[PDB]
Amino acid sequence: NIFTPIEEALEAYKNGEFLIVMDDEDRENEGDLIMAAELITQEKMAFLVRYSSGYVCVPLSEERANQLELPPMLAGTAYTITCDFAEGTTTGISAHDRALTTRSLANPNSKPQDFIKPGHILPLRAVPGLLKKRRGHTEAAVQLSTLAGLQPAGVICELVRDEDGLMMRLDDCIQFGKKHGIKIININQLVEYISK
Amino acid sequence: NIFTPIEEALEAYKNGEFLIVMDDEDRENEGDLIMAAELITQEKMAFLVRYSSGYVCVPLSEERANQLELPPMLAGTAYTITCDFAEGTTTGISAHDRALTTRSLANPNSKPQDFIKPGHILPLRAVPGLLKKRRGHTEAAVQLSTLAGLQPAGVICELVRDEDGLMMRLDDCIQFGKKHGIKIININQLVEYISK
Ligand SMILES: O=C(CO)[C@H](O)[C@H](O)COP(=O)(O)O
Ligand SMILES: O=C(CO)[C@H](O)[C@H](O)COP(=O)(O)O
Repeated sequence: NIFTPIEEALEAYKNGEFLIVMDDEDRENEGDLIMAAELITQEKMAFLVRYSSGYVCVPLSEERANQLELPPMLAGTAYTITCDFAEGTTTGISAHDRALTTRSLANPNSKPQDFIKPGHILPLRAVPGLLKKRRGHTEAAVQLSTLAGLQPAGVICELVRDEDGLMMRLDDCIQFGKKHGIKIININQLVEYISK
Repeated sequence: NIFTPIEEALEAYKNGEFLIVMDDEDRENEGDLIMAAELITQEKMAFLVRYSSGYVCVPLSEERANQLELPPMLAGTAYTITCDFAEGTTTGISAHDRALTTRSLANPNSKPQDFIKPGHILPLRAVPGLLKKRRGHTEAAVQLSTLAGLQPAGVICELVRDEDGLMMRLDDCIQFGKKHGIKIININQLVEYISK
């Protein structure tokens, strides 16, 4: 009565919807908004920033990050050097620009020289094996996109309360999901699905 | 009737208030919230994140960044590798943690080893000479802290509209300043003050 079955969640994700993702069923877990990188629009990025910490990250597989020449920031959340997609962006930080950069990171046709570094988007490197190797939200994002038949790239950010800026625990996430019509799932639920 | 005189603005800044900073008087400029790094509290960081892009940056002088061993992210906005103050933080992204890290970056007693890299705060390197060399918001932040007799460190983020996520131009910034009791100034105005 709280979490959406994975297969229904995958269709919503496939249809460009966000999913609220928790680690497991614990009430003290803090929620994250996650959606397909290739499907995030200016409006959806505006939504993500409005209700989150604003430290928007874009999980990519290590193979894809290597292809785009996005090395670890430092030669626990594997940040790569930040970036902006050059063509079509100005300030880089706008909802329009961050959305374009995110879709560009997912686009199979994008090339290393298409991006400016540093930038305003934080790409993350998901480990090979995804959730079977590391149960992080980074691996969850790429796993969701993979299961959805989309490019192995996602975009995420932490939900925050408007009242005091505290991260949203399960109860508030359930309220947020009902108010905005967003389904909720948890990583353990996802691991169970891909394991049997 | 729009911009606050610099000396009055400095007293507000010295008193831990934010200042809305524009490049000059143009109505098309987008506004930034800027305040002293050493004075940002959990509540003030929550406020900043709530009404901004969330990509919170911490302007520091190049000399201070060198002392803290925060090299340029890559060898335009001069980002250094990101960081979190180790002691007292957990998730690093929380208003509490980002505020603590920010105050720590300003604290002259902080040491290189006190921080974990990468992190959730984006330090910026202000060029020597500040606003007389580069009229960026980075230099403006450090300049304000310097003129206020505080540590050469500031914290900033771009104001964004709740309705559509678009950055706040002058008109909206004036409305924001009046609604929240925050003074507005512009960089050209600051350059005039430090010159002559
Ligand atoms: O979701 C998050 C924190 O909860 C953030 O997006 C983080 O940058 C990536 O998460 P993780 O380190 O679990 O892969
Ligand atoms: O203020 C800003 C947007 O304008 C940002 O905080 C930026 O990181 C610093 O700006 P600048 O490159 O002008 O020093």
